[PDB]
Amino acid sequence: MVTSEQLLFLEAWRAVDRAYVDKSFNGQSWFKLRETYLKKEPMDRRAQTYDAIRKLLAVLDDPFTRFLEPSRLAALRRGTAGSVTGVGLEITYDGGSGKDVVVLTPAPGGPAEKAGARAGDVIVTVDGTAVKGLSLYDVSDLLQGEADSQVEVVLHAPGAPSNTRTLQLTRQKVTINPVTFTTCSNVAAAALPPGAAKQQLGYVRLATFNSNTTAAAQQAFTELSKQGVAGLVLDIRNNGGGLFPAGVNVARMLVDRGDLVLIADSQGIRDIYSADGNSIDSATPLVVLVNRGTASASEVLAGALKDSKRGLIAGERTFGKGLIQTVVDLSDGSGVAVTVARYQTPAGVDINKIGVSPDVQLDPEVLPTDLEGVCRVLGSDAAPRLF
Repeated sequence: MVTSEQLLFLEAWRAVDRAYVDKSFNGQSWFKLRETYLKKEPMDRRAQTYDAIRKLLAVLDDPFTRFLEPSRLAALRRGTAGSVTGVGLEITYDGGSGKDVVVLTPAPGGPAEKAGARAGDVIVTVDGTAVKGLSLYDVSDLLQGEADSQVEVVLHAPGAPSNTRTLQLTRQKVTINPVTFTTCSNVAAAALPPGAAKQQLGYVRLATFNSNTTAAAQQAFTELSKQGVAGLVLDIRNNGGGLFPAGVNVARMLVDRGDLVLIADSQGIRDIYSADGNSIDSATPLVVLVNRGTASASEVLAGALKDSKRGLIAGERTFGKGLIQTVVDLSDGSGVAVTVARYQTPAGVDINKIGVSPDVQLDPEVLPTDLEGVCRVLGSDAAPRLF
């Protein structure tokens, strides 16, 4: 009893049937839905088939698992770093039923940031258009405009739905500097590891994972190692993640041996990344600063450092953003955006759920990120007890 529509619809259910990270399918029977859908859903034109697929998708309750019509799967292939400007915002969906779009993290030194926008903030409206239930690609499309434009954005601090802040922001192309680093001298007793033969700390700010990150980090650890600093301070607060291989890369710069990250699903581990025995410094004491703005590849890195005992985790519990998606192409040029995998720390911890918890519960905001500032605080009498 075959149709062109049914076939397409089945490709879409299959993709999912076969790739979805959770084989309990939001506790639905994926196979029975198939039946139900072929039976009760109108698939007389492709448009209708598209709708049924969409419907089908939503039962899952995974905002990252979405259908892509051929236009977006074009528009989406590569290209938005270009002549397209935004407001230094990095967005994602909320905690439980995350209908909500939140600021993952605001681009450091970005117009949104320099305006009061913080990690955890809920995005209420962009230009008057509510954003709940909306795609990220869609939301980005509202955020995006051109150079010199403006856009008003209304947020609210998490849990404070009334606590509403409106932000009129000026569109600017925002490059995030991957890394910053310095040596801090005359560091205060309280912030120095226990065995410190020298009142120096190497501080490294690692703000994002990108194409430049690896080279910039190699630089920092190299130089700092040379300086013979007493301890290391890796600050990955408010760092959304980004390039995963860059995360491994840095992890392999500090960890000489051991697993770093596990990639798993419903069914068990799919992949594993381990150290290569090539670190830069596997020996200087290291404290890693994190906060709730630490996500994804930055959390992978946190868990690697932690589970390896390479370093202490200081600050506050990270994002809990551990899902990996992908796009499965349909025969007619459309696509299915699906979560196919999840990150786990070497110890078996599920990133997505739990997040990476600190060893040294600290008051995360203690340190600034600007260099001068950072050393001062560290040289202060009130310096934080990092280790």
